[PDB]
Amino acid sequence: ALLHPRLADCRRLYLRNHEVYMNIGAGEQRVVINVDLFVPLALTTPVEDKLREVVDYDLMKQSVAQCVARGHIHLQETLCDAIAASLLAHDAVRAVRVSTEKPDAYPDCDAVGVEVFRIKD
Amino acid sequence: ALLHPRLADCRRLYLRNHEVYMNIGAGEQRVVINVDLFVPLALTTPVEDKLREVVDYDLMKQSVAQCVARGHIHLQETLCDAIAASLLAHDAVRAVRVSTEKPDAYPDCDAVGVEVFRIKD
Amino acid sequence: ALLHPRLADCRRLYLRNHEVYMNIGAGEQRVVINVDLFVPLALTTPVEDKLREVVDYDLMKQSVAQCVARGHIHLQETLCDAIAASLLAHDAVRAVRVSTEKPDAYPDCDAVGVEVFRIKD
Amino acid sequence: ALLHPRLADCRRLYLRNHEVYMNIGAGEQRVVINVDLFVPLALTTPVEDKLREVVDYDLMKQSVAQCVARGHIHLQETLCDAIAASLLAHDAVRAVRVSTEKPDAYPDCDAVGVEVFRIKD
Ligand SMILES: Nc1nc2[nH]cnc2c(=O)[nH]1
Ligand SMILES: Nc1nc2[nH]cnc2c(=O)[nH]1
Ligand SMILES: Nc1nc2[nH]cnc2c(=O)[nH]1
Ligand SMILES: Nc1nc2[nH]cnc2c(=O)[nH]1
Repeated sequence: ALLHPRLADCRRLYLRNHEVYMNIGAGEQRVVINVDLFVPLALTTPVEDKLREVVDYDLMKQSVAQCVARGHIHLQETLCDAIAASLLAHDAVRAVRVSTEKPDAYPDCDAVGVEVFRIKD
Repeated sequence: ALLHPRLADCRRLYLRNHEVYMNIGAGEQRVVINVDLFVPLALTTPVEDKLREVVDYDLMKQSVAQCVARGHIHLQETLCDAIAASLLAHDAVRAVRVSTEKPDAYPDCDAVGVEVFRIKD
Repeated sequence: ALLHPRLADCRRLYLRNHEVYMNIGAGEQRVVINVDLFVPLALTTPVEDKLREVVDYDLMKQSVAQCVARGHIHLQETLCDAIAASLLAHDAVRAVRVSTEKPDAYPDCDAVGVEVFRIKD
Repeated sequence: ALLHPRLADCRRLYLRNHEVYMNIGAGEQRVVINVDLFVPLALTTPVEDKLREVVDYDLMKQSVAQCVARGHIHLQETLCDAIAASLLAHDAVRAVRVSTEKPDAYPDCDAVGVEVFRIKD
């Protein structure tokens, strides 16, 4: 992904397998979320080892929490697209990849999920 | 994959590690199947959180079941290619990736498998 | 990988985590090998579900066995390169990816390994 | 990655899940590090099975140890960028991918991390 020409000047921040329990469905279900945020090196290269010099990666879990807390989600696309739109709404974000999946959708499958990858023009 | 130019306007629906037991071989054997379906955002962006607004991802498991139920499969290519052809036969599908594998083909390997990735022109 | 332009008309045959025990080192050690073979669809699309219609994927494990059986291997590159050269030496092979790794090289790492990816011109 | 045009003439050396314990934070924490080093085939193709013919892959763990041993690291970017700069500082290295992650950053996530991928011009 960091080989893509629009992303070659970026670092990747990533959140792996963030689980939440929520009401979702077209009791609560487990949903597993993965996020990749692409932020420019020129905006996120610390030279004083200070948090203010980078994009705080706590924004990924915060954005998922905000989206899940809105309630009333039926489709995985609704949640996935909302997390991606939230995370794109930041000046220092160039691109985002978000997947959601339901490990318990089917007894004979590990998961079924939805993924988007959005890059700013 | 969603960086590929023909897929940049798509979301990815995915089915991870769908296991089936079937007669296959050039008793039943376990076969593990993975599917990625690429569907255009323009056709699958819900604005009312309704299932009719998207491509129902149950189509992946349904298509595998239909193919496995035909019986008389000897080669992994026969099954893999049939699942891919079935899933391409939908107006809102742009591309599909399908892999099949046999975890028990060899005692000293985790799996041997076959994968195809087909994109509509 | 099947999005690469030279590989778009290929299927991928794969062998996941083939373990062998052998003398290797610059008692026996465990080495884990992964192989991807890219073969043209035009040469490997069965229409009669017969093995003669495809490239038999047993060739991957056979080639690893032949290379390991030669003995006297010190470097991972020597083994990896030999497996790749063996598997390229077939008319219906367009490309091969081979990795070798040593899970026990270091107590505080899962593995250290070497990978090559060779495509015929 | 070995399909990328600048890397097509390279092999990949890789270190998977190197764990360290260190003080890091914007007691010690566990940090998991992954490294991919791209080195030209023309510089690393052994024909006599001798270590002097290749880039010794012990350099990856050595460089991580040197960086961790400097102490006083607050941000993951500081560590990740330092490992990448160290490993690029070798004539036979064409590119490097380095990720760091903290498995224990959040109770409901497997990890949060940072990755860079640097290629020499
Ligand atoms: N695409 C899609 N299909 C479904 N089928 C059942 N639930 C869903 C969902 O959330 N999204
Ligand atoms: N390519 C291929 N080789 C095999 N060798 C044994 N079974 C098979 C199969 O299903 N496909
Ligand atoms: N590149 C490389 N470095 C090593 N250092 C120790 N063993 C090896 C090996 O097999 N290959
Ligand atoms: N990007 C980034 N955000 C953080 N938030 C808390 N620690 C860190 C860190 O090391 N890097």
